[PDB]
Amino acid sequence: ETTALVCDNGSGLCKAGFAGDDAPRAVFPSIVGRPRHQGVMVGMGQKDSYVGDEAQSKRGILTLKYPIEHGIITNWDDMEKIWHHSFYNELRVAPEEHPTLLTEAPLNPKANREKMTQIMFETFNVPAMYVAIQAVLSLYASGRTTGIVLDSGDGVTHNVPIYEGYALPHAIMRLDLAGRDLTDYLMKILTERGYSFVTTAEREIVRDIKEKLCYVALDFENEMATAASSSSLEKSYELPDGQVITIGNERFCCPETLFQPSFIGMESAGIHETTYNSIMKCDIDIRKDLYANNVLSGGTTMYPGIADRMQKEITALAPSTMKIKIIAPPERKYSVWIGGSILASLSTFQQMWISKPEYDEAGPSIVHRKCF
Amino acid sequence: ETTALVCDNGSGLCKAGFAGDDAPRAVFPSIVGRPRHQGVMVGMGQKDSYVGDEAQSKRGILTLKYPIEHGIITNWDDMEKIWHHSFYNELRVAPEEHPTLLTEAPLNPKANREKMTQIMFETFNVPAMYVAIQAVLSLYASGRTTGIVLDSGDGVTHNVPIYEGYALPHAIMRLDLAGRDLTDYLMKILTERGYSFVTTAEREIVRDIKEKLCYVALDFENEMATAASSSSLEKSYELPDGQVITIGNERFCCPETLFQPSFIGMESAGIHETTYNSIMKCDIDIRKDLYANNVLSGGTTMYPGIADRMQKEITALAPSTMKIKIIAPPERKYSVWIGGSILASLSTFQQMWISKPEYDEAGPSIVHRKCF
Amino acid sequence: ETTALVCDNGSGLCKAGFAGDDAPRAVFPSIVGRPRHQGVMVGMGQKDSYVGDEAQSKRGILTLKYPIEHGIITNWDDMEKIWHHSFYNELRVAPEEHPTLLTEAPLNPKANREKMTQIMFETFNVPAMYVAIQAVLSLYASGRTTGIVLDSGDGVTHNVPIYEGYALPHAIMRLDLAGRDLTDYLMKILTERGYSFVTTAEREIVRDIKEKLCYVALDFENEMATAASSSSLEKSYELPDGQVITIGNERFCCPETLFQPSFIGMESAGIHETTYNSIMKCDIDIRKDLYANNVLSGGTTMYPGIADRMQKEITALAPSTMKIKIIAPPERKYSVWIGGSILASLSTFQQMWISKPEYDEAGPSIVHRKCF
Amino acid sequence: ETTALVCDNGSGLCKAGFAGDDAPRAVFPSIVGRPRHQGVMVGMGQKDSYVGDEAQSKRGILTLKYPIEHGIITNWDDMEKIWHHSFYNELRVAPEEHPTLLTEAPLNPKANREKMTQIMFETFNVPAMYVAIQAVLSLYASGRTTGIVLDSGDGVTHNVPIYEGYALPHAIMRLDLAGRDLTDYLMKILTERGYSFVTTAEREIVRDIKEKLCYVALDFENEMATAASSSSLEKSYELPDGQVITIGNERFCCPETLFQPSFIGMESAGIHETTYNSIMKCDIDIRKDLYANNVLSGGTTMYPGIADRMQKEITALAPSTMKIKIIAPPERKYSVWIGGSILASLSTFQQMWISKPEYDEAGPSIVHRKCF
Amino acid sequence: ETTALVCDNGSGLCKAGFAGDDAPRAVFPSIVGRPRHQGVMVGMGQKDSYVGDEAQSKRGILTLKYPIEHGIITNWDDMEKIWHHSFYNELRVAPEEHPTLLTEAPLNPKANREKMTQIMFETFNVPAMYVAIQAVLSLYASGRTTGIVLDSGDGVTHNVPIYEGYALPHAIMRLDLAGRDLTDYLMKILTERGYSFVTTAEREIVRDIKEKLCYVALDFENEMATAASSSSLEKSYELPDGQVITIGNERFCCPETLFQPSFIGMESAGIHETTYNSIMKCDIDIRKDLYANNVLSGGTTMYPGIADRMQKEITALAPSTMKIKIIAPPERKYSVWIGGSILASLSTFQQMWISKPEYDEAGPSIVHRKCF
Ligand SMILES: Nc1ncnc2c1ncn2[C@@H]1O[C@H](COP(=O)(O)OP(=O)(O)O)[C@@H](O)[C@H]1O
Ligand SMILES: Nc1ncnc2c1ncn2[C@@H]1O[C@H](COP(=O)(O)OP(=O)(O)O)[C@@H](O)[C@H]1O
Ligand SMILES: Nc1ncnc2c1ncn2[C@@H]1O[C@H](COP(=O)(O)OP(=O)(O)O)[C@@H](O)[C@H]1O
Ligand SMILES: Nc1ncnc2c1ncn2[C@@H]1O[C@H](COP(=O)(O)OP(=O)(O)O)[C@@H](O)[C@H]1O
Ligand SMILES: Nc1ncnc2c1ncn2[C@@H]1O[C@H](COP(=O)(O)OP(=O)(O)O)[C@@H](O)[C@H]1O
Ligand SMILES: [Mg+2]
Ligand SMILES: [Mg+2]
Ligand SMILES: [Mg+2]
Ligand SMILES: [Mg+2]
Ligand SMILES: [Mg+2]
Repeated sequence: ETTALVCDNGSGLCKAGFAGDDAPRAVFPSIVGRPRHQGVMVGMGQKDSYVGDEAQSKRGILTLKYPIEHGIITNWDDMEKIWHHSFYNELRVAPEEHPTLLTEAPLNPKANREKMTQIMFETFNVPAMYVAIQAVLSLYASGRTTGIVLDSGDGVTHNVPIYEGYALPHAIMRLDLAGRDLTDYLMKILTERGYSFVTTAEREIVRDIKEKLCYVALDFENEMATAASSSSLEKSYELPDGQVITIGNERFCCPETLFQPSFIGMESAGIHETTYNSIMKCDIDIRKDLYANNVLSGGTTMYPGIADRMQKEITALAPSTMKIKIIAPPERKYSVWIGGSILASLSTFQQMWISKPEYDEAGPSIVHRKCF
Repeated sequence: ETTALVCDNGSGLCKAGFAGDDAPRAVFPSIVGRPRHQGVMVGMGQKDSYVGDEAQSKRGILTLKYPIEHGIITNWDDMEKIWHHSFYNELRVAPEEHPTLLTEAPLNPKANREKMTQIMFETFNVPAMYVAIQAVLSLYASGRTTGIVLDSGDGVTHNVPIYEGYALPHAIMRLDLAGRDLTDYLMKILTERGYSFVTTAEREIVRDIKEKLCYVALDFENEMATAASSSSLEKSYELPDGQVITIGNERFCCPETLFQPSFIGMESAGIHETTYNSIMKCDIDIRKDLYANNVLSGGTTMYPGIADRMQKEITALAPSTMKIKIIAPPERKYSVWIGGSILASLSTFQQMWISKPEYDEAGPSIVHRKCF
Repeated sequence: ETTALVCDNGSGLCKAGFAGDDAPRAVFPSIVGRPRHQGVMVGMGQKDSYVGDEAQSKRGILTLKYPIEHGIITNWDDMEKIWHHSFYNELRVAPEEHPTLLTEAPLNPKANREKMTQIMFETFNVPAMYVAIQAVLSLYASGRTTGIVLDSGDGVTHNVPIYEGYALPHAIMRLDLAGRDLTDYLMKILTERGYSFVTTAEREIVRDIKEKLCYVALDFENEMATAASSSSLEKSYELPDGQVITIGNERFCCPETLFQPSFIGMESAGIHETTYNSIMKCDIDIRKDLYANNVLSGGTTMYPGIADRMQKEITALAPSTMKIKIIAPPERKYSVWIGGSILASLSTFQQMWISKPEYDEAGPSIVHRKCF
Repeated sequence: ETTALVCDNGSGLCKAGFAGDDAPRAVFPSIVGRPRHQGVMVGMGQKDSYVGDEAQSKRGILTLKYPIEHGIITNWDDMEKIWHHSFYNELRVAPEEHPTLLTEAPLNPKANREKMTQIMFETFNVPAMYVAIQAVLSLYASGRTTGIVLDSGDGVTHNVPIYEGYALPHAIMRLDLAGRDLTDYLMKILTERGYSFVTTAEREIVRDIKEKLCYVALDFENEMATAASSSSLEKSYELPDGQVITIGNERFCCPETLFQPSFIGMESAGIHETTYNSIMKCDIDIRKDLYANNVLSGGTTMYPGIADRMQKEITALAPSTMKIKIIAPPERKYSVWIGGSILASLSTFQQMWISKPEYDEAGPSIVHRKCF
Repeated sequence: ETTALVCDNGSGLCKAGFAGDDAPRAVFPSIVGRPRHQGVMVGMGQKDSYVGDEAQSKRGILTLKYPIEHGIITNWDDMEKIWHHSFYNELRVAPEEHPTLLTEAPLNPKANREKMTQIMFETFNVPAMYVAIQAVLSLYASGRTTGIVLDSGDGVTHNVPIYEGYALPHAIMRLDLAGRDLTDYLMKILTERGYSFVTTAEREIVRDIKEKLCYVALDFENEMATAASSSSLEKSYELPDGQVITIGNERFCCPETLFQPSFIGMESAGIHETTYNSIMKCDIDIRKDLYANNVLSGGTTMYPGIADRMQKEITALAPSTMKIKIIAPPERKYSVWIGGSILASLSTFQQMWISKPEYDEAGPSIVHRKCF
């Protein structure tokens, strides 16, 4: 009878809210900030740790740590702080009266999911819980039942093909290139113009620059020639202290790492080749149905040139008699949460919750037998 | 008073319909498909088994099984599924109000016919039923009363000679070489050009290739020399994913196994020698009447060179003073069903039905005393 | 008068040497490594491509490519580099004074053998050459004349039955599951414990882990229960940078894909069912003689549980009144080369060489008429 | 002075040996086996043709041909191979120092005997030779001088009456129904239980089944009722690959074709009616002497119910005042050879040999004037 | 034919000389001194700017400015003065007859290198010019071809890993903590004992104190407790005017900022953690070869405790099964110049010079395509 909770815990952003809603109620950056300097004023309240938007607002005197690195939770006390902020401070609910739906990247370690179940059942003891794959939730929110989902967030870029509600786990591809690596490459290539960003708050400044100014070029070499010829692609950004920086080719050399991973010294192929290799790893009779249903999800896929570029590259890779369609909804930054809210409100889902007596009987191993 | 049902249950295609019609109403492939992958999206309909055209439409995520192998039913639950799809889903009738005519290959095991009678009288309980030989039905649909019928389908190729309505059972020849063996041979010889087809859906793709592109050469050695000399016999086929394959001599090296079974390591003789041996096993005075009435039936005899080649080979085998005629009607793919509809509408056939009280009195053994 | 050369060119290892020897002189991995990073120091010799053990020794700065994939040569310049390293750098001989014996997998494309003939007669112009089937060479090295050979290497697992020196080509069954697929599956299941291997040098690291620590369980479910109960099956491996990884059930879940191909999403049956179906595809009177002479060959058949497991599975499949014997010699990793050395030293083989004038007269087609 | 040779050349077994012996030294099946598959292993001697027991031991890779079909030799090179195996390989003698006694069926073609004389005088040139009727040799081995011999072998069943050493050629009956037809009928009716035997080696397996398990029922309809009621007549046979088949009524349906030829679609009467018609075609005063001396010979008369059944059928046919006796010695499988050894050792037979000068003077026609 | 020039222009010292020499001919401080007071004595030679050792000798009446700050040139007229003093006053050569090799820190702005090329080709117009990375020159002077170079000078501390002459640019780390920051930290913490330094000449006095008296403690807490317990670590320095100062823990608290950057309010990690993170950012198989070849270079690495402390810290960070070696040659203060002299004297380097026609054709952008 009670309303479920959907808490998409990504590598860079936590999106929490209620099942059945259209948009997540709480979207906050998943950071924990701790003071690096010394406190000299007595009476003012300086907490030992700042979580979320409070860490971003006071980031000049804080060292910021991300508890999730490349989809895997590395700090567990910090993720306890993140979940405590998400439940009590933002959603303002008690977790013992609401089942909670959680998301997880494919090809993740089993200890991550087991400890997620253990913390969600013993610290904030929920009546029931479930772990879902983020790409299945993206396909749920897209409204279709077939397609290959390219989900690129802050730590993990993964391709999952699903045909008629059936997943093909041997064709699931995972690549550790996402928005944090693009941010770091922007820190590296911003020093070529003389702008130095070294601290963790400057990483957030560079991330804001990347979010507001970067774009994907349709042709990389023609854009390189155009940027070297004329200064028509240069844009100016105002720093928080007041300085104005100007960037030229770095607006499109930063997300080009998504298509040329060798820019950051990785042997892997681009996202278009990863998508094509995931399609040709499937059975032949479904491949056409995977060609016309390329679904984009995640915040890294929000550059304003990426759909046409992926369409052009996959059309160059696929045979010419096939129709290539890239499904890029405008709400695809939150599509994993929207699909989680769709799934948690279904009447056929209520018997697949992992309840507290099943966790008491089986221990933290029921999540490998009731979830994929 | 009620209309009878004719249900030709071949090894590869089930053709069902009403007595008195010209063409069968429901022609669907006799396969049962079961999901091999895992289902991850809930709410939409996932059945445990897909039967017929639905199994062909979703064959990329299914393992397809044929319930009938070489004319003998191996899976009986799958055969019940096939009959249930034929009666309720395709013909949309209740089997308890219609007598049913079924077909069977010659020299078949008795337990096959007994279990067919048992299921057709206890599961879909019909008022009456009958089992007929397919070659007699082919001769019924041809409009003649004498001739030798070469029926080649998906599992069984059989020659049956009938003179003036009198069958000669000692000259009936059965050879286990038909369209599935030709499909498997095409799958084997397609790997010489680098095309690999290993799954059960790829078997259906190769079967479509064989149906669309293969033909019987009039002279095998001259056609092999022509294919080795110039690329005028090469044809291109578009795969379901979009790739284009090209085949040369494999257009005629695949049905040549009908005339040279040693291509697939079989000691038996070709269909022309089987026909000649079945003719020469009969009485001498009828042999001339069997020479001018060679009736072709079944889907395997639909290659566009087989009548001239069969004519040439029998004319080489028979003495030169005899006229050799190959009767190849254009509707011979469905001629067994057409003859079943002709027989089931006859006024002299209505007293040869096996009724339900006779089955109750005699058990599943009346079919050996009322049917040939 | 001159000594012949035997060069087994498999998908993962090249084994070259002289005829009449007991062990191959040069066993090196068949890879070509090319530098991915940039060279900043001049003066030292930095070649454009590294072949063999030199590519393995410097693999941290190289992208490694296999020229042969699933028994089929895909890169021909790289294969020319492999053969040039085999002849001049390892064997240290001139190829124009020695005939060369080559091996090939069954059911291979004809263009592979034709281009092998063209390069072996026009680039390294040998006086004569021959292409042999690897399973025939394995039966030559076993010393027997009858038996079914399961040869599993790096790309191809094939069963070939030979009775009294007569092969049955219709019962030859080829399956594209071998040690590279097991290495990829070990990559996929090593991420469950948090170990990430993505690069091509990490493929060699995972392959060394598989070669050193994996084994075939006699009973998979009992070993699953034993590994889940106690940590007595866990083994530790030291990585090249000093980290120690620990693996438990992955020691026997990796070669279990040989018996359950559905672990990597393949519709095919296991190697035991492949062997049983190859035996039952033969004639009846030889089947008992194929039951007691199961010959194992190749490096993939070197797991220390595979003979007992294959014995148990085939004894479960075969009727109980036949004796099942699995012939697993300790030198079966090199048995194809040993059989090639036995064959090339035979006095009755010297008239079966494909000489250079026959190649000049017939062109790239004599290898289909003088070899099987 | 030299020892003569007796070589009974039946349609299914060649029995050769020396005159004056009690049992033939060499009994081997008269088949020629030729390899149907390809040879891949060079070094071992693979002969082009296998004759006799070597063809039976390696029959899984051979096509087997019988040189004699229905008493008449069709392949003469194969009979040269059979005689060369009989003289040099089995008897281990040279034919040029031994006269040879040969047997032939009654009512045979004259060119068969002429070519037998031509081959026995020009290829294996003997000092002398003779052709005798097999039934006269059976009467010689029985020790009597009067009686009617029913000789049924592998191709020909013939009744010959002889009274006081005087043959009656007008009452000699030849019927083309023997053990090969019974083997073919058993091969046909074994498919009713689902056992398929189509190759030539499977014909030998079915012949072994017929030899080991078949019997003649005293009453056919009572045995039908007994087999249909209870499974007390069912017997199990082990196939060479280990499968166990079970046969019921087919143990007595197969030799019932000897009494009801219409089971294989043949217009002729049974062996009992043939014997009665041969007796009634003779003079009346000898008929009683033919009633009490029915001599059985040949391997087809070795069923363990045939003497009582034949006695019952003739006693039903003959008048009740005549005594009916069926002489069935236990050595009647070899009785033709035993009678040939008795005849060739006689002192009064040495003047009836056809010598080489008589053959040179008269040409291939002396055998029609010196033999019956 | 003419001798090239090697001019290492560091942030605090300019080392110029000829190629092929073992030691640089001219080592002078890169400062420009301008008179802050007024001139009253006419006739005395008073220049407007003093460069090099003349600025150091008269620093009591001069304000000293460094043209290079943190590896980036800020004053270009002063840089021209430094180069003019380096060529005409110290080396006493004409730059138009000698090619010049220059050094630059990694991750530097492109405009710095472009203006370096422009001044090098238009003000002191050289026949040819090259710009090289200083860590590659340190590895050149070490005599090895693999290793990770930690170069710490006056403005920039950078780690560059090189394996077999191949650099890994994604693992190159740059940290803006060097000897000028340590001089400022000692300048700050010398006020705790009552010694006040505020001016630019007093900065040179503090730099001399740091060069002569500071050292790196192996254990910081134990040395702090030892200095607090007994005054055995105190040392006395004589000021230029005559006063004697005494320092205690400041001998090891000043270079401890190299290992604890938070002493100067910097969020970055120490040089040992920077070295470890640069090693683990490389590929796995080279990491061992980077562990045993830690090459120290630059004047900041000349403290007499830094090799053992770096060895201890990296051994604490690395896994315990590996050998850690710190290569600290005694000539590592000038190792960049020695490597530049080695590189410029190589015969394989003479085609990598950027000549004057290439600069005239391409403009000041050829230095990004011919240099790294
Ligand atoms: N407008 C934008 N353009 C490009 N990148 C964006 C934009 N908005 C967000 N991002 C990137 O998306 C990443 C997070 O996306 P999302 O998947 O929603 O969060 P998470 O990865 O934590 O689940 C951030 O690292 C950010 O850099
Ligand atoms: N046009 C065609 N050319 C060649 N083969 C065909 C053609 N149409 C059908 N076939 C073959 O006929 C086989 C089945 O024929 P049919 O006798 O109608 O069905 P069944 O054997 O099930 O009774 C199929 O295996 C198919 O490969
Ligand atoms: N001791 C071992 N245990 C298990 N697998 C092994 C072992 N040694 C080698 N292999 C596997 O054998 C494969 C190659 O074997 P082999 O057949 O000799 O080479 P190729 O396939 O090139 O002919 C490699 O992929 C390797 O993974
Ligand atoms: N014990 C037996 N029971 C039934 N049939 C037998 C038996 N022994 C031999 N036969 C049959 O007798 C036939 C040959 O008998 P025989 O006359 O000895 O040889 P041939 O006809 O060649 O002279 C064979 O086909 C065999 O099937
Ligand atoms: N013996 C020493 N002990 C400590 N620091 C030193 C020593 N010698 C030189 N330094 C420091 O090294 C810095 C410059 O070193 P170097 O790298 O040779 O010059 P640059 O940085 O200009 O290339 C100076 O700031 C100086 O303080
Ligand atoms: Mg996400
Ligand atoms: Mg049919
Ligand atoms: Mg191999
Ligand atoms: Mg006989
Ligand atoms: Mg320096």
